[PDB]
Amino acid sequence: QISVRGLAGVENVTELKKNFNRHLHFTLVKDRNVATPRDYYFALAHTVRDHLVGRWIRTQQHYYEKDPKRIYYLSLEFYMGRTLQNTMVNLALENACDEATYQLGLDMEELEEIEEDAGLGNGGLGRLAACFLDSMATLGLAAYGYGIRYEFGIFNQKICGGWQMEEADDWLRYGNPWEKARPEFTLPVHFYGRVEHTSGAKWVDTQVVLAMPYDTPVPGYRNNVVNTMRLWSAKAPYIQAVLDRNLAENISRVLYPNDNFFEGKELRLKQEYFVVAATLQDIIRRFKSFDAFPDKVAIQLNDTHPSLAIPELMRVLVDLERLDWDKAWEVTVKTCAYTNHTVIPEALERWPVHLLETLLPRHLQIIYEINQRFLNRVAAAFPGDVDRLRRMSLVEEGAVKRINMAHLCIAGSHAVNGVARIHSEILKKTIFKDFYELEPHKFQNKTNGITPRRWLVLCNPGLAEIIAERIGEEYISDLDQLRKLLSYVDDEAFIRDVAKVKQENKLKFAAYLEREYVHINPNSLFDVQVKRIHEYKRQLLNCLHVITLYNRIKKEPNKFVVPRTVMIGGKAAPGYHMAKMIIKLITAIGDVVNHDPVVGDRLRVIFLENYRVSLAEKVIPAADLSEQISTAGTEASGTGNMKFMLNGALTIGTMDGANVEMAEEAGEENFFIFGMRVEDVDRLDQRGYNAQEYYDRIPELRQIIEQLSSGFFSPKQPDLFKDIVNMLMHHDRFKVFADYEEYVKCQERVSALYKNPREWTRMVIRNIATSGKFSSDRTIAQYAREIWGVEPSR
Amino acid sequence: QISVRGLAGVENVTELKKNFNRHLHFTLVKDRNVATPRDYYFALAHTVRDHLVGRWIRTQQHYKDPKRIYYLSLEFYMGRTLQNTMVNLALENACDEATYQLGLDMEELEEIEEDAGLGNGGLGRLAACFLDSMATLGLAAYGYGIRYEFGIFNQKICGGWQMEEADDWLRYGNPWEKARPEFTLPVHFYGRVEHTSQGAKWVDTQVVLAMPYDTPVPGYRNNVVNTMRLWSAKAPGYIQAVLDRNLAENISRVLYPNDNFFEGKELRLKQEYFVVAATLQDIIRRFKSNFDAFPDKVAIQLNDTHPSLAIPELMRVLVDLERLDWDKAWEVTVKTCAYTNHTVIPEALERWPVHLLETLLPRHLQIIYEINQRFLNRVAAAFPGDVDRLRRMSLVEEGAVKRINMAHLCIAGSHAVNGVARIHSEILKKTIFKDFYELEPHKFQNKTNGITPRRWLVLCNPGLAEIIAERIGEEYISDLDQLRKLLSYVDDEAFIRDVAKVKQENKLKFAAYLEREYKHINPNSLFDVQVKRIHEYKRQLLNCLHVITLYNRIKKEPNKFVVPRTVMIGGKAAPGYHMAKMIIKLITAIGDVVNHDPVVGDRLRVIFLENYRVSLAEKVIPAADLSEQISTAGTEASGTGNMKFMLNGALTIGTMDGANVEMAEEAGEENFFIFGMRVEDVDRLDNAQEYYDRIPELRQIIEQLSSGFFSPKQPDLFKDIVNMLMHHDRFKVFADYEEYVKCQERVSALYKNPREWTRMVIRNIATSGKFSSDRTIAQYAREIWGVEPSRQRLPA
Ligand SMILES: O=C(CN1C(=O)[C@@H](NC(=O)c2cc3cc(Cl)sc3[nH]2)Cc2ccccc21)NCCO
Ligand SMILES: O=C(CN1C(=O)[C@@H](NC(=O)c2cc3cc(Cl)sc3[nH]2)Cc2ccccc21)NCCO
Ligand SMILES: *Cc1c(COP(=O)(O)O)cnc(C)c1O
Ligand SMILES: *Cc1c(COP(=O)(O)O)cnc(C)c1O
Repeated sequence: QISVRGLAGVENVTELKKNFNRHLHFTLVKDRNVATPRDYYFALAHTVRDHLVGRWIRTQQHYYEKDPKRIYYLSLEFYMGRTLQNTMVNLALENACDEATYQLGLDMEELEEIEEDAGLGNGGLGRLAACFLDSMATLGLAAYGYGIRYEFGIFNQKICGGWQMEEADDWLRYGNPWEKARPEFTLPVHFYGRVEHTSGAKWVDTQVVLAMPYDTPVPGYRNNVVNTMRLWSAKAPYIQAVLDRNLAENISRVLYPNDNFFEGKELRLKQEYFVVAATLQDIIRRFKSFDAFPDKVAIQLNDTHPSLAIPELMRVLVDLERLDWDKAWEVTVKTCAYTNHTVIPEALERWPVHLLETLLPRHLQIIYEINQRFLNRVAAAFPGDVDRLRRMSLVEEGAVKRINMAHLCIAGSHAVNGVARIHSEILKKTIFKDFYELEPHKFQNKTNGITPRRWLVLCNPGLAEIIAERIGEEYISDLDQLRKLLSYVDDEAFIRDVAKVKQENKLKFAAYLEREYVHINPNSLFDVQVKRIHEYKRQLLNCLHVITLYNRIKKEPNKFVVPRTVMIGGKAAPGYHMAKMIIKLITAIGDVVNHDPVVGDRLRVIFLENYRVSLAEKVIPAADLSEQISTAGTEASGTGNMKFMLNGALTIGTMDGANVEMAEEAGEENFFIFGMRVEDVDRLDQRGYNAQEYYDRIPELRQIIEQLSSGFFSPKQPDLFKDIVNMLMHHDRFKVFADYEEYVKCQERVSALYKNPREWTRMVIRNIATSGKFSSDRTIAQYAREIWGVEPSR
Repeated sequence: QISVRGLAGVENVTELKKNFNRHLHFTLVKDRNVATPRDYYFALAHTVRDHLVGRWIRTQQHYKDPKRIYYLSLEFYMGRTLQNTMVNLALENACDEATYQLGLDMEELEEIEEDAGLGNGGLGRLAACFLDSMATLGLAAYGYGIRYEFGIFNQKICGGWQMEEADDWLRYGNPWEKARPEFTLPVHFYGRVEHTSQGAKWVDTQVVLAMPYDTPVPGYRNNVVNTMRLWSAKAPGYIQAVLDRNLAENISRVLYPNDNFFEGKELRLKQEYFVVAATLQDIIRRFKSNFDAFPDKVAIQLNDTHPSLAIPELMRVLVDLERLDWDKAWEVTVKTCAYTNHTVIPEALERWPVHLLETLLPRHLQIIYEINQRFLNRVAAAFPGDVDRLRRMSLVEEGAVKRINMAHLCIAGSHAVNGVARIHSEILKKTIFKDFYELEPHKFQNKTNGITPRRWLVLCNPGLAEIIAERIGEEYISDLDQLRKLLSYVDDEAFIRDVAKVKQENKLKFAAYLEREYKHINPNSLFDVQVKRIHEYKRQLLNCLHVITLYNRIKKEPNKFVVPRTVMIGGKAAPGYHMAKMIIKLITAIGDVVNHDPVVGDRLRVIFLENYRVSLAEKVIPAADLSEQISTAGTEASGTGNMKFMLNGALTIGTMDGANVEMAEEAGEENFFIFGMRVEDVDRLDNAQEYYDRIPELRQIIEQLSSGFFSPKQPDLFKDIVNMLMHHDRFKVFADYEEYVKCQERVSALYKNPREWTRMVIRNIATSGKFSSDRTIAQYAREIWGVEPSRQRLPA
């Protein structure tokens, strides 16, 4: 039907159909009168994966021959989501498969709903790695993503009685047709033991866990390129001994549900080394099949989680390859680069020295050696600056001596980058200021991006098409060509069509909620905040605005208000008490608002259950207003924001992370910017933040806190939200009250624009047209030329 | 090359090569450039697997609405699946040609496949032969069991000692299983019994999911493909909660390596209820797709007492869930269930402590006591005033620990009870189940064990199969009684030559196997083979006494000629069993002296065959000259290894125990090396000292064992063997020693007469027909299940 999804030729369609029935017969062992809806998905899944094989083999054989420099994106997280539709898109098979399945009497989009999400990530950091994998393939880069095959991904969230309930994400339950086990490359990973020193060093008496690789294809956009994601699963090398094999194998069991937080879990450390040791061993093998090592190898560290790659490569070159220290260290630093994702201090990985001593004795030794030579450098550039040394040291002082993994990374990386312009500048000026003064050349910016395949062509084919009608399809892998749409801001047809595709998407998401769960008003402003639940994200600020909306209606029931459906989605860390309370608050607001006869259709507040990649694909194309309301200086970049912008939502936001650059690309008159700037946060910090001042001064704010505290939103348990109130009044690091007045005033302005369909749509066009910079193709190109030292090719 | 393996039709060969390359490419993602032998096995496995699916779908659709037979077993000792599949679909020759043209040795590919070693020994191997026979006899038969992640331990010999390694048989994936997610079921554990307005309900339980995997069971050239359904366990701070999922999933992780023993392990009971609860749920769903007709549509065969919980579980579903009255439900249950016993050894009997059942299965314990009361009321009615009889028949045993006897349970709830060999089925009626036979004589039957002539002849001994078919055709494969036509060829010069030719060929193949995988044996020696699980009752120790006697006799008379022997002993010991582990090390310790004495050289060799399993049996058994089957009379219920040796052309030295009796009967006692005490004779003792003093040769050997002749660095190592043989031998080894050695002299005397050795072998092979599992299954079908076997073909 839709030209962007390619051709459905007669002979090509008949092939798909024969191979569909073939797979149902031989692969799934079924007839047409016994086959389950899952069986049909799998037959199509296999039908599509057959088309990947040839190119995959050829792609990797092409790299062997050209022998380009190899990019290894090292990450504990790959938030991949579904694979079927994405594969069909990248290979231009979508229409021909849709027709094939229709002819056979099946709804392909219903079949697509059976695939489990590869939810191997927590949030932004993890989905960035997934977007990167897409872009690196589309740009022809010799790139491999290296990670862990968690048996269980991010927990599946159930909302029970208004509360978050965690259940296991058993994604591999029915099989993974999109992975290929490669047991020929099973490798030993070592733990514990001790270190002998001889006339070199020798790591002896270790416990072994095998690492078994599973390869998953990464198709580039219509370029016949198929790269690889390699994920390692833990494998053990009378009766109790056999069951005790579980302990070693628990290393790859489950993804740690920690978004932006650190705890020194020993199992976490084992995971990070597991991935590091196996990957690096695999990298060296491929290299041999070391002066030229950094000419042929780039290792990108996605946060400090794989920071162990620094001493581990030092361990291999020195202890096993018998290289001199200084030479191994030149090679190591030229190889590794580090991407920082957050300035929040509780997220910073600082491992107890004791824990590293027992588990990785040799690595501890090397860390201490790296630290001495590095501080000898700091002492030489800044002689007598004693306090600089203790600040820049990898070893932290205390009743628990710790290793600062970030400091390890900066010392062992030739490139250190932030994720948005403002965040990268924050690193030079504050958190890494000492490091910036020592080696300013190391410090870069690489503003995040999102893939316009999954986040436009895949999730919003209707928008992709109306754009295609005007400028062709070249934009899909050259997103800057969206600026051509500026010439259409006064086009009556395009204005009609943009509005039309939005309503259509809003209708589809409304059907999804009805079918799977709730009735939402299709004729209301879709107000959406989806992301992880954190204080810094300030879902709680959204909450105060929603209650403001509610109280304003109660104060003047007859007064028209632009009807809104307020949607908030996101998972809370299972151990995050405040985040769990925040989810409970949102549902409890909904309990009162959604049932008050006076309100009715004017205001609905719903918590979107189990926010994940496949849900993002559904809800973001249906959003009108994108909530991006972090307190300035807290959100390093954001990527959810870029998705909303590309899918036709207007943004209400602070001047934080990539919101700054989004406002710059679209012009600040097409953006609903509000609140404190970073400077204003410092002004409050230096003077001391008193939220009681705001309380005593703002009557509407006063009303809500008394509602919260007295029990208006928890009648059966009036005590319920006391921790939220006490925090907001006396321990708010995130100054929710300081931005309340500007937020509510700025939301009034949003409602004013919505009352005017035409000027809402024209502002929408101005956003879509200038989202081009926020393609991950742009991001990867900068990484490649500025850090990796390779040239992309489409 | 050979006729018995079918046609290598040019068109099949072309399509076989095409699908091989296709699978290598699409399924395996490989080129001939980076493909290993393992890739090549899997490419073939998939190619052959494809030929099963059409038949498999059409078979299960065909199931006419016949009565369905459900063989329930904790063990299915299947072995490998590639060759067996090709034989039954008549594709062996076509695939040998296909891989040849592709530059590959098909037999080298077959060696990659791991055994499905989901069994300990005979019991589990029996289930496997039974599935094959039931498919070949066209019965709507399902095998139900557990998918152990780790089968029977892989055995390595280190320092002459048994090492145990985990049988990670699933490591590279199993092409021969098909997961069936739509049929995942909840199995419940622990919880409590509460009482509602309408009956009892089992609530507040812990749930473990049961995930079914189906394996195709092809019939020999009849287009029938049945199913073995094997259940895998699946779970329904946060991190620890996810990790703790391992606990439920541990239920299906490992096969208990107990063979002749009962361990009251709680994890074992969980395994038993796991398979039973899921199976019965499955059975009832297919029945629904009135319970008076349940027995005419369902037969549940209980392989030993391991699945005995099926009795209270069927009662539970019928009463608590389906709401039938107790009496009617009980009628359905007894008419549906039948019990097979496999041993009389007291330590093997399952006797679960009442305390354990109460906690894990509180509702089943209630139902057990209710069954017991109604059963004992019955006993009291038939034999009024026999109080002792009541305590002896009760499902509940008194003592410091109250226990439920599962065998008493099975008989009470079964309409048929059978032993596995004529002699054993009789001793059941006369001793261990004497009282139950007196109450219900109609229930007690015999079903002599069998082995499949496909796997145990056409597959493992194709050369033998071929020379046989050259005389009588291929009809014998699924009609083994036709082997009696070979009796006519007993004076035939060509057949005598051919039988000898194929045996020497098999001996050369095994001698190459040993040199390749583990290195030397002399191919021109008598192959004296004892392979089976290691245990006192089996008497590997009697073999050791003969071996040492043979060694001492050559050292006393060095110039005297002796018929050269290669004595091979193979088998696994139970990892707890200290005495069985000592036996294995004693066998290697002997070997260590005898194999390095320059005066002996190639004249006598003693070797321990490492890692005996189904795939190894298929190698050594075709090569054996002498089958050792030397169990103390009364202890081996039937045996099955004995039958394999007979069909493959080995002579048998054995006691009149188990199926040895019927083997000798079929062939004629002239054609068998019978020795030692019969059952009657054993019942006249249970003093080994009497033998030691009267027999000077026996004396010398026991002086060598204790004084440290076979263990120099460890002088007292075998003190426990000496002490047990002298004082605590339950299996009177010393009592049969004398007859054993003399009978072994008559083995050697015949061997030095090659024509007469071979003629007797002919008489053995030709009368092995009865010991086909097709004969066993026909009987089960007719005499227990009430179904008619058919060798009728299905279309296409
Ligand atoms: O080497 C194998 C052989 N093998 C496959 O490669 C396996 N193939 C794939 O999983 C696979 C194939 C393709 C093509 C892709 Cl494109 S992604 C992908 N994955 C099929 C299979 C089935 C049963 C047993 C083994 C296999 N397996 C190791 C598994 O632990
Ligand atoms: O390559 C595959 C394809 N595959 C099957 O083999 C496929 N079917 C079988 O395992 C299978 C097929 C047949 C035919 C038989 Cl006859 S026995 C048997 N088993 C089911 C499946 C489901 C989900 C993902 C992949 C598969 N799997 C390797 C495991 O990742
Ligand atoms: C993009 C994405 C995130 C990150 O969104 P932010 O608003 O930038 O925090 C988190 N979760 C999912 C499922 C995503 O797709
Ligand atoms: C048949 C067989 C057995 C049973 O042999 P017996 O001598 O009757 O105990 C045990 N293990 C394997 C592998 C077999 O094939």
